[PDB]
Amino acid sequence: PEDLVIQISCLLYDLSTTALEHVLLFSLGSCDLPESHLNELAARGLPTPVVLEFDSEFEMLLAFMTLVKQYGPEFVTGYNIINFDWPFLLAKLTDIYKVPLDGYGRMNGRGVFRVWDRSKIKVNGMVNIDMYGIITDKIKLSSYKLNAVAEAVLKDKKKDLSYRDIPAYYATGPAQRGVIGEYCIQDSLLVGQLFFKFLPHLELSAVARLAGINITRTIYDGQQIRVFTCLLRLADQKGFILPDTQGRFRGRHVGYQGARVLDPTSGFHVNPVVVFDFASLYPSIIQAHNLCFSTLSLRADAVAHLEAGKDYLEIEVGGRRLFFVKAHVRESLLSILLRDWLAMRKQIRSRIPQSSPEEAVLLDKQQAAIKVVCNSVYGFTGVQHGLLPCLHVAATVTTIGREMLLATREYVHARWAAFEQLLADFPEAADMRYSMRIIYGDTDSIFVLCRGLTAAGLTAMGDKMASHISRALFLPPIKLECEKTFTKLLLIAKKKYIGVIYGGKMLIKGVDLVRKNNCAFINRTSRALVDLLFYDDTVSGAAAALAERPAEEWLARPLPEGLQAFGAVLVDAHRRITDPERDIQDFVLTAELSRHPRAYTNKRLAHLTVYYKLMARRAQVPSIKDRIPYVIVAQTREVEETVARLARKLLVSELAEDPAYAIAHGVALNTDYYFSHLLGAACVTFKALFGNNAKITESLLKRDDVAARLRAAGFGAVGAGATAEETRRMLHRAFDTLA
Amino acid sequence: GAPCQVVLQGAELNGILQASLLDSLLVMGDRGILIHNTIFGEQVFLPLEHSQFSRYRWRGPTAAFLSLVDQKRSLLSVFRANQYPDLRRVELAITGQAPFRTLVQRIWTTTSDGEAVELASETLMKRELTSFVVLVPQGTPDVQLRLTRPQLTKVLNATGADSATPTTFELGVNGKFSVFTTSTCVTFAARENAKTVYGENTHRTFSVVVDDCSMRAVLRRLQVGGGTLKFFLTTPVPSLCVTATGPNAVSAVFLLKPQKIC
DNA sequence: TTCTTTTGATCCCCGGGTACCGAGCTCGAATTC
DNA sequence: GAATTCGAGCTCGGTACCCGGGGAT
Repeated sequence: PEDLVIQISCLLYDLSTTALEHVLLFSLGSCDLPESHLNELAARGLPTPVVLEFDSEFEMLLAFMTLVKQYGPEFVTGYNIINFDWPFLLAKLTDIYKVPLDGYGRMNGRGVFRVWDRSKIKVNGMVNIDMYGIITDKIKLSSYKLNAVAEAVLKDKKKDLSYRDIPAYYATGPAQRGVIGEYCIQDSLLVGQLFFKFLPHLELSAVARLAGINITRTIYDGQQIRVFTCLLRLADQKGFILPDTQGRFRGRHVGYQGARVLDPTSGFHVNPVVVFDFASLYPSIIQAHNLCFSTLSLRADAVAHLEAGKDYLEIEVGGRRLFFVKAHVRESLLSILLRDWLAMRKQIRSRIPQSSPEEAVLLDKQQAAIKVVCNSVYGFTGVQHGLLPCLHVAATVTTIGREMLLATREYVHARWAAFEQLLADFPEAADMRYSMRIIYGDTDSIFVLCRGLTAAGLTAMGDKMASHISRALFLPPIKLECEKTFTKLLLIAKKKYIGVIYGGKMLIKGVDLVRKNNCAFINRTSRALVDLLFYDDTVSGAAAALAERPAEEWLARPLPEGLQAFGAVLVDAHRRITDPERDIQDFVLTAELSRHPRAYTNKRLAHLTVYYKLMARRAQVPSIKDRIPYVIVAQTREVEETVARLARKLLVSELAEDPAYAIAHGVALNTDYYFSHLLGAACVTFKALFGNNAKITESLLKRDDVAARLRAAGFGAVGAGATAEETRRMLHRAFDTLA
Repeated sequence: GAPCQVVLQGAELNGILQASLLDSLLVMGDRGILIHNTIFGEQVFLPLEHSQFSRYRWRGPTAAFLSLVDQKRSLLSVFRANQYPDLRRVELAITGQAPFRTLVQRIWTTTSDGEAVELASETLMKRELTSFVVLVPQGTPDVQLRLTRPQLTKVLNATGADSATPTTFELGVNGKFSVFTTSTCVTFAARENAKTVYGENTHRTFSVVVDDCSMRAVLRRLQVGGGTLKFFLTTPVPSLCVTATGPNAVSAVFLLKPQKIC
């Protein structure tokens, strides 16, 4: 009862014109907003803040809820309003003040006004769109604090007030309480800007309109109820009914066999690499092959009066023969369903330019929405103990996917093996001059390493190749298409690669520069290294020279004379890591909590360590899908004693402080760890240059105090740092000195 | 045959097989092969004279090979204790031009009836370094003393454990050779029974001092059977060399810090 | 008193852990120049 | 016995799993 709400900023926009109409500030006690803030508001055209003062917290919260009922904002938003703001307020209004919220929605009583911890919220007749969840799935950031999100999306360096500094302010007069109220209002102004950049209500309403669910189920209930409702509409038309099974119902384990990931020929490929890949692969399989529940036959009798291959497909899935009858016998509900979505997918994109500026923005959020339904169909069938599952359909989809990946690879290897056959198919290869070998693939893509062909017109012919393949091999809705051309590619591992698309941009795919784990320091230097490798010539030459030797020969020989700048970056980073300014925001790792800290079995993780350190100090405990930032502090006899107190060489899960603490208490970072992980990221990427040997790479990246004392002991050098005659004469001097 | 050629048929090869030393460096040239390695931070050498091969022949500037062929195997692993039981012979043929030579090592095992099967599964091929420099010892020592297995074992027992306790090979006047430390001390007579070492230039007293106590580990790995203990002090940094008199001439130079006094 | 759902699989890599296991690597004591 | 063998016994990384977990594709 003594940890009370003090201020409630509340902005009141108009959803249609996007115009901020009212800026309300509820404030417990006096609040005089600073003039600078008032003038920034009037300067930007925003309404003047209507500061409302209260005596007691109950009156403040009652007045906030009174506005919620009278104004009845059809849409509510905020930042993290489902994990902190609404739970805090409702816990107050129900635990402490015992107010029934069943009437503070849109119904006058007996309505739902509840939170669940995704963590949902269901107020009746009020669509709560928390921008925290809207931004975590539209931007990849390490930290999703509102200041980091504001900078990264809005280009707005905001000033945050930390909750530790609010008591010192609130205790002072109204002018500091007004400063708190200013930081409250500015937070909500940033969230309004985020909402009107992303306009989540329009995209989510396009999805709600198309699925058949209301908009709150669209925001909250997941991907299966969209598919279930769309399927239910189709079924009820066709004369079908969807059984309940889940009504009776409730380790890296899998339900059926997924897709094929071809083995990469890892390495730095400086030749063109055309990347074909299927457009909407699994939906196109479901439509091409007429996969459904209503078309499946496990038993070869249902199709005993139909031609094979002409009226039905027959495929071994999971070692079970499965018969999927074709359309013109029964249109697979899933195919029929997908035809509409796939038609809209391309149709909208085509008429986006043929629309008003506002209508183009509409087709932006709206079309992107029709892309979610396409991949949602595949997951519905293969969810075990989910609504209306059929793992025969899902396993058939993936089985045809794996067959098609291999069928495409064999077609490319058989037809276009020699340049004469390539020229026979495409005479425009004549001005593009060989070998053409798939060097990698994934569920749908294939990376064709086109040697002897110029990268210049290779995508323009790759489109024609892809049409050739898709015509020769696959059924009409399926379509392979040349989507990239890398002029350089570094095939690191299966789902890892870097490469510069033709005459253009760098594509980084799962190599920990695109992963939210690392600290900005390691990411910054790793990016510097890959930019050297790809853009900076004379390091691409040295790197492409590294493949002329097997990796272990570089452990003996001096590396080619170009790669020196590639280690200058590392050397600089070594300097930069020890330097005692080391602002530790560069050194902040993160990790997502992702389940209750009791649902872990491996409870020796750094982010769990710091989660409990935060709950121990009564700081702000994170939420189940938050990111938990942490530093690795240096192992010090005090830290050792403290960890054993809360219970050598400590683990990195026990040197797991959080940055706020580690600045406040000036705890110093673990230089050993952070540099070993800098070199670890370098090794993980650049093992592809060295035969994928992380060991050799590590050694060569970590590559005096003997030569010094030898030159001091009157040993002359014989080799590099002298003319060849000088080395010979000194070698004479040695041989006669020993003899 | 091919230009530079080092052949060990039997009956001189038995001496070389009788003579850590795998991740080494092989500095071949005139006057023979030098096998250099670094163990624990010290420089260990194993000279192999040109007369000490069934045929040694060299044309060109000296060549230097890393011993680890393709980073596991070794050009000296042939000469190991029991790696190839039935071995008789090795040839080392070098063929190239001065910045780029390569060396090949073939193996020859005995058969019945005087012939040899070439184990072509285990021949080795190395490329000359194409850039190198080594710092070999030079000159001759100040005063050198020959020792034995029990003698040298006990002097190595006398020496320190870590950086706390530096050791000192002082030689006093009229035969006071001494290898001490604070809490262990050993001493011999120097003649030009059981503590009477032989040597030459014994008048050259000193008291050398070492700060790094890796001598014991270093010289135990090589399992030296007692040999020469040579002191080198006319340098800013004195160095002590140790050369087993067993089958080999494997030597090891240890750096004695500049605090030279008598 | 307190909740009260949702796509699928594949894949690399790292942190924390275990478990061989060859390589050295000296000791310890039968067989012996 | 004094060297001397490989013989038997220690330990000391090395590598690879083996695994959970992050977080890509």
